[PDB]
Amino acid sequence: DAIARQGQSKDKVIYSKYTDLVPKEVMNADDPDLQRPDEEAIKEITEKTRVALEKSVSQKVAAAMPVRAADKLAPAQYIRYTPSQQGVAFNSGAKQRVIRMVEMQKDPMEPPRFKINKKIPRGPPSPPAPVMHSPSRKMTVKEQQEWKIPPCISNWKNAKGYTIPLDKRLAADGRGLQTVHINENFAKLAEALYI
Amino acid sequence: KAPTMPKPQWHPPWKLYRVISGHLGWVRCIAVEPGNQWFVTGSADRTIKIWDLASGKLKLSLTGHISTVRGVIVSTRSPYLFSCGEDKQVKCWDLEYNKVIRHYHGHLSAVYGLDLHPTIDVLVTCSRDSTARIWDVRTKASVHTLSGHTNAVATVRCQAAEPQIITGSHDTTIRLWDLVAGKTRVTLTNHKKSVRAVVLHPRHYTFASGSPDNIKQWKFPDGSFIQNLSGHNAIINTLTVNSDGVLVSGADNGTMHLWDWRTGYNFQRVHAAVQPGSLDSESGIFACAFDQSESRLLTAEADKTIKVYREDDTATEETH
Amino acid sequence: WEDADFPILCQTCLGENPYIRMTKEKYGKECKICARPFTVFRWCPGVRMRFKKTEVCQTCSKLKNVCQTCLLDLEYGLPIQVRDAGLSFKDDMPKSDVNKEYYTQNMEREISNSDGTRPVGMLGKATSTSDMLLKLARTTPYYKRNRPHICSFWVKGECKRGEECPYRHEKPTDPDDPRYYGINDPVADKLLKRASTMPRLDPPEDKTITTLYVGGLGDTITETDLRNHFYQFGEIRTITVVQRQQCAFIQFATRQAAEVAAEKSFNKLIVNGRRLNVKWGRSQAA
Amino acid sequence: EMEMKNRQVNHARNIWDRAITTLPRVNQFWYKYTYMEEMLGNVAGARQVFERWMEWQPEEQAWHSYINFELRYKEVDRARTIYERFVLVHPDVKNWIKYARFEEKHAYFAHARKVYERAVEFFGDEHMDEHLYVAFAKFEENQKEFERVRVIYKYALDRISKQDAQELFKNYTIFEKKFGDRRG
Amino acid sequence: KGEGDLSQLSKQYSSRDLPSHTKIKYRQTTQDAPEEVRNRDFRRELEERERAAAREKNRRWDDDVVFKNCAKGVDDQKKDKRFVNDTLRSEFHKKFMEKYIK
Amino acid sequence: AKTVTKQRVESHFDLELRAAVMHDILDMMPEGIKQNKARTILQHLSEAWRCWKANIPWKVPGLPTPIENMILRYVKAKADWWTNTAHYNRERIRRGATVDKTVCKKNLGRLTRLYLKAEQERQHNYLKDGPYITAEEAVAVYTTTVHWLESRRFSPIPFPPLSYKH
RNA sequence: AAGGUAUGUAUCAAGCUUACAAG
Ligand SMILES: [Zn+2]
Ligand SMILES: [Zn+2]
Ligand SMILES: [Zn+2]
Repeated sequence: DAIARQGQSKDKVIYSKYTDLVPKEVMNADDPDLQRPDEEAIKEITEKTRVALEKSVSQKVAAAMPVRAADKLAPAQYIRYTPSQQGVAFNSGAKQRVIRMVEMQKDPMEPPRFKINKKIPRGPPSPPAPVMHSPSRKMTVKEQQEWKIPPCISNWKNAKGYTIPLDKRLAADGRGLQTVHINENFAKLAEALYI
Repeated sequence: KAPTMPKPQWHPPWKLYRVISGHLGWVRCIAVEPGNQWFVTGSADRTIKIWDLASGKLKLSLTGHISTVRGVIVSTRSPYLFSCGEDKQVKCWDLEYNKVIRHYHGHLSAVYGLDLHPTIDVLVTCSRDSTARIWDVRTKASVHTLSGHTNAVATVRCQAAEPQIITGSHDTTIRLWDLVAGKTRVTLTNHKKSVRAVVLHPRHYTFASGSPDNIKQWKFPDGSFIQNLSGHNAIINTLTVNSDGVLVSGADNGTMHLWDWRTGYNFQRVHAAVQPGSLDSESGIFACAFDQSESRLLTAEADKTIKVYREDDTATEETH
Repeated sequence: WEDADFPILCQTCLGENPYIRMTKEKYGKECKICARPFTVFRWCPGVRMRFKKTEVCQTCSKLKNVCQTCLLDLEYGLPIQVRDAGLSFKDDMPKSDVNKEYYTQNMEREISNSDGTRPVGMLGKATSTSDMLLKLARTTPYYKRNRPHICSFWVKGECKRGEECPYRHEKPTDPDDPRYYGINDPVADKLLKRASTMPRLDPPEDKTITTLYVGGLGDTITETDLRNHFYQFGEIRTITVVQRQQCAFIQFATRQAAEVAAEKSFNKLIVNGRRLNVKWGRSQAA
Repeated sequence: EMEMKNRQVNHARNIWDRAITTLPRVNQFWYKYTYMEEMLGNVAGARQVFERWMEWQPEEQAWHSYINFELRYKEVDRARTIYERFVLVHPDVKNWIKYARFEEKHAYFAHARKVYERAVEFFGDEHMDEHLYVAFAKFEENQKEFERVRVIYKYALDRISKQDAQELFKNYTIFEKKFGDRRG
Repeated sequence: KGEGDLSQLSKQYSSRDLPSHTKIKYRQTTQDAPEEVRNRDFRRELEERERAAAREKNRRWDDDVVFKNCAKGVDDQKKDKRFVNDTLRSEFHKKFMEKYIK
Repeated sequence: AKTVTKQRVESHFDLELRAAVMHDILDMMPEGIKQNKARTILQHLSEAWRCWKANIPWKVPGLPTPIENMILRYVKAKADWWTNTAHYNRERIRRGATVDKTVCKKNLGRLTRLYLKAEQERQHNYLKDGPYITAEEAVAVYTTTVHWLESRRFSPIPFPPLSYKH
């Protein structure tokens, strides 16, 4: 599992083994696992999802369109932190060192400060889940020969190869055919005028 | 003598009883009202049009797409339908005025499928570039871009219970998303050829996916390979499922196969004709949707035609 | 691109007050390495001291376990290449603008989103420590870091401010000895300072001092501890554990292995939690 | 093959295992990784690679390659172990007659007769697939007249419309004639 | 933690992103609001609707001329409303390509 | 991203059509090792469209029947789009909604194609469907003209001599 | 207003940028 999963937070990569592409046995009416959750469970996951994307879109429009007159904050909230690195005679008695953190005012006469113009290429994606198809077949050397394509014998190409062999010049039936080439009633007209 | 040979339930066969011949362009996606009165379609005629579901007449043809219309759906909670097509545009056709009111924007390529969350008012859309997006209706603001695929994302459905969003893509994989965090929960690598249709059931769990190899069938928490279905071996486009377990798979060569949900028993195997102008090799199904009654199965095909099917009231076409 | 909640900040940069008041921006300056907009914080360490805002982002501090403004080690109070040579591994990072630079910072941020607790690769070799670095880890730090830098107009004698010039005066700096890995000017002098300590003189003979007066055994060292610390050196010729003075006598056959014991134990061999007692033995038939 | 072309063996193995867990169904990765460990020691690592390769249920080409591996290290025990799990998945007649192999290498007397029992009771109970009892007659004719009269002539309820084609029944007769006690 | 340009990284308050239609119409009670869908029959109602809509559609002047009668107008009658979709042969393209070109 | 305004309508239809036929042949061909020599089905598609506009038959020999009939359904799709835009903004430049010169000079070309291919369809259906005039229906006209001309005593025109006066 | 008097390279300052981390 740790080879297929590498680093991920115990996701559902467990498909890496064979035993879960075989068809699961036949279910008939087994309501506890087969049926959906009830209306109360789907309503509570509705409410969790709705308030999550609601605070997401509220912070979004209070950042995408935040232009209108909000208060700053009330940053009186202190923060106590035990400096758990050095303290023996560093600031002799600095056992827990509580600090006051305020938030600096932003003047509303400033342009954007930082050049948001950077482009790096897209990073490494999620490392690949295993693939687990059916056993891949190969057809023949004859039906694979059936699934091949002739080259292009165009009249304008402006592409890879204009491709002149000796044959493949007419490139049609005869470039024209009319299946009898004449209806015979012409005769039954023509001599009818001639006489 | 086969495993699960005796126990499929007998479903009656379906037959045509009208075709509807109106578009000038491939009719491409069908939706139908929550209130059963009329249904709606897009095209490559760049014109949505709605039709009386009873008499088949044309109520109105409303237009505004610069290019073809790959998807159209009509909302249940709100009185307006949504549309999406290859003009990169996703629109909110208000129905009380027959005009566009929201006109969503941000997809970097063509737009293939769209679906409405059935409980809260968001909208999940899938494109050609690689991504799917969570549009917030009322703000027309992209909540998430679901960036995890490597090719075109052919279809998307979404539901109320977890997992929320299911994107089947043209890089042969399904994946199942978190609507909240945006990250994918679980990707489903099967299907040597690409998945182009998923559908959910809507009584119990267990959705099902569609692909040229081996239409499969899954199970919602974690994803679990329940079953694969039989050899409907065209490059299939649509899956639709009725509340009494019948399931129609519509494909690109005209053939559409009826099934059942329970066993997997291929039932009817119906292949329809083309209407006079079309050549023989132009039959293919792009949409299929049941009625709210689920007495009518109506398919939008490449022959610029909506074909409307119904049941058959006999008994002696019995199961083998 | 980056928000924060509280900075990293080694102890000499906080100042001598346990009660300090500190202010924050939301996207302050940029990082002085990767140009990333962190949240700059500012405070007053002490009443005679400059403000010393915040220099690099939280990401570029979590990479090398470095404090936030003076760019020293968070575990020791030492420069960067002192730590990386003293741990013999560099944990590479590019130099150019994009060439793998913001790419690797972006991706190492993406794989640091889970913990937020420890550095990304130093965690495995920050345990096997405290031998070669602990001899130079200057506790009770000097606060001359925090003093305000030297003003002009006292350099030119012009400073009309008189006493209330906040910066400094009468500290002319010298233009002979003043980035992130290498090379840094005082660090070469400090590694020369550690390579050139004050030992005992090496007496003029041919390696006869295979015996040594090591003692201070007390109740900590036992016989098998010291002879298995010397068995990795090599073979004895005669051990004793003389407990009237709490001492131990070991030698080597052909001195060389015990030679590094003389290098290991110039008041320096620290096992069992004690500064051991070491002076020179006889090797003189006395 | 770049990492294996050089002396970095640990890294080549350390990417072969992620290649075969990422892409199971492609045969070449399993083949080259087994082959690499064959060129190294034949450690239970190599057998573990092989049994992982068995676990995905491959075709014949791989399975009797693994029994060929067990034969080229001369395993009575282990080629017995890994070849009963074979036959459940491939019931090929070419493989039914080659589960009849402990005869033609070890002669396995009573339990080889049990292998013939296992051959005779399974599929084609009245239809035989026209081939099992040819090779069973070849071994039991290579054996004495213990119970060789039964299967071609007197267990003959299980015919295929003539019990055999014309190609072999006179050959059945002269097959039974001249390899016995030959009583006057 | 540092999203794309729409979130915080840009002040480009573009038009078309301006708070238009900022409240949602819900489908009220006289339409097909989902409370009036949670019980409705849909099958008998559709059936009676189509059973109601199906029954809605319920001499001595020119005897020297040569062609004394063509005897037929179109040779049966002219009412088709047929639909060829091969677009060069459709009757819309026939009437287009006889109205404009001449 | 950028919308599809009126100057890149035609340069977006080709883009999405060949994306659709690309990941239709990508999901239609079976497990052979090469797909299309990396591009060749698309070359057959564009050649099929050029032969459609020029009314040349495009009978390429030796092509697999799924790809040849998917090329037929895609070029019928594009021909529907092309002629249904030709009808539309021909009527617009008839009543005068637009004055666009690109549109006028383009819809003269997108309609000369249509006339000339309808005309070779009707010249081709003159030959296989016989003369549209009957034998009696033409002998009647001929007899009527010789009666008219001999009642007029119309002396027929001689071929002009080389020494003709006027 | 654009749609025409091309753009693409190689050396040479002010414009703008922090006035910082520092034995
Ligand atoms: Zn930084
Ligand atoms: Zn510091
Ligand atoms: Zn001064």
